[PDB]
Amino acid sequence: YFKSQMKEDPDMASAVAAIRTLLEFLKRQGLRANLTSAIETLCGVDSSVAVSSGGELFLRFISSKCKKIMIERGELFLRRISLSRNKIADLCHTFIKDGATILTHAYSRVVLRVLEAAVAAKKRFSVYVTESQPDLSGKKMAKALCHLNVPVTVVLDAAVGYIMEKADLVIVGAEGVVENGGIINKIGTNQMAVCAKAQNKPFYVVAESFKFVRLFPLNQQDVPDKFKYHPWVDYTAPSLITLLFTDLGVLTPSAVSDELIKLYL
Amino acid sequence: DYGSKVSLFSHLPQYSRQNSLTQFMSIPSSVIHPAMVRLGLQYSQGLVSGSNARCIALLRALQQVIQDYTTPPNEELSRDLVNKLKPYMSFLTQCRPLSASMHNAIKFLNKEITSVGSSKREEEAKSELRAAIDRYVQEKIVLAAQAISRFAYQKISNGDVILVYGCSSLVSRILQEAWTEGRRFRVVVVDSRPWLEGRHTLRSLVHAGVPASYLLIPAASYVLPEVSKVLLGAHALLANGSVMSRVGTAQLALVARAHNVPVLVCCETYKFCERVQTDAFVSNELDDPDDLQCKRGEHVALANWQNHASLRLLNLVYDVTPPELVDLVITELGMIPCSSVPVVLR
Repeated sequence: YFKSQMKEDPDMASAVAAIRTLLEFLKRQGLRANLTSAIETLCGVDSSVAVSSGGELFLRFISSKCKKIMIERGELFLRRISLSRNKIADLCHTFIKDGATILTHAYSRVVLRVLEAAVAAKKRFSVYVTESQPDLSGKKMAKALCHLNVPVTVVLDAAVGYIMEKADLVIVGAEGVVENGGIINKIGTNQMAVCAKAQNKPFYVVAESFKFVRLFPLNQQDVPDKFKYHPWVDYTAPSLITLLFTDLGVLTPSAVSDELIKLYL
Repeated sequence: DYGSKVSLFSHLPQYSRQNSLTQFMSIPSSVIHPAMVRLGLQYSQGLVSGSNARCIALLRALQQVIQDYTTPPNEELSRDLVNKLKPYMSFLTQCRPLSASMHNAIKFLNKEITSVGSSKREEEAKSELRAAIDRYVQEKIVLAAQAISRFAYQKISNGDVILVYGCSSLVSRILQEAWTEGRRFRVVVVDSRPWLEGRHTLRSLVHAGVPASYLLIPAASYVLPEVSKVLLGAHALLANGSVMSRVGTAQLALVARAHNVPVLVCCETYKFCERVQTDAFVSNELDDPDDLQCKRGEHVALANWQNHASLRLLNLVYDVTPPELVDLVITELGMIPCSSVPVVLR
């Protein structure tokens, strides 16, 4: 379709942009084939799990002379997805303590919104960010966080185990939530979760509802190769995750499977 | 024995405090030495319960016994003394089970006595035995705590939150010496029933000026998050690396590990035994069961517990901690791992 500029304004995630593009292209049965055509085309530009998750969600929602109901439902769903982040932040900002130390891996709008909502409540805390060697997004996150009057500190990607004892909790964003409960995030997430599990450190995850992908990876190789491409993503088991803060509420790693089953995706 | 024991603890003696063993004995004790008689009476009544205090009292009583020991004719003393000291140890054990410190001390004394030749005079032998006991005490008890006090001083930092348990003559000394050197920290004293001996350490710390806290062991999981170190004292270090200490030590170390807190242990080299143990069931000590009775509210619930033939009262004293929960051990030789006890025994 048109160029990747519906994301001209940066804030907005890639999955929301893909959903908007799909909804607008719907206003142009046999829809199914055309739409699958469209999702697939869309995916060439972005090898990301969130885009595919949103596409599959929209395809399931589509399940053709009665197009009024579909357009109305799509508009309502888009509004809900837009309000996703405020709800996630308002519900997760309560699990942060005054004077506690937080550890983040890479840049994410959700964790940034959570931190800003927590500091807006007259809370003081220190945050440790990993440099994200693949692409220097940790430095960007630290720069965007230093402006919020937070004592941020940047640590090397290899030094995630050296500062694990100082951290009190671990919070990171997930690009895609697998059925069992695991998450598909940056390459430097599984090792951090493993190091945190060995020290009884809570491992929290924040993610929206349009990232629930219906996959079941058994190991680091069962994940689709198109999403990894020096890989750019890894899988984390649910046994290393404490809770999940989504727009639907605070749930356990064993609750996303219930949602996917109720959805019959 | 007094009362009904537990099915799993039926191979250990359960004595009582009211039942004294001096009833069926002559007021001037003929078969037993008066010094050892009063020592056993004190052990049974609980007048001396410290690990090192018990050994010191035993050695002083043995010195007193040797001072007034006459070797019969027709035999040497190097063997007569060893043959005579055995019934005294048996009577002491009957009064209260002996500890690893007392065992090692009596072993060393028997070895020293056997090292005495019949070529020497009686007075010289007695004087040499007394001097040997004195210098052994000074080395393994007095001088064995000054090196541990300056070794643990390095691991203590300003702002630390050290957590101790029970009563130990070495932990209190370490803390009181580290506080006077310049360190500024605060201690958390954990105690358990029914002995409640941690109040001794609490008072000894309050009199020294160290900020201290007090709480029962069930709440150890609530205060450990703020704790930085756990300094514990034990009674014996087994040959398999394990540690034998008060009953409320293994679970404390477990919770500390669960909260990711480094656990330490301080023991003297003379407490390094040679045996091994895997749990607190094969060799333990059951004290008087009536100690669990408590005046809670308006009346006691275990006032006539013996009327219920099915009810048992367990009063374990010692416990065994696995080497998987101990990080460092402090001795006069230096800081050694938990799995280096046999090396020191060598």
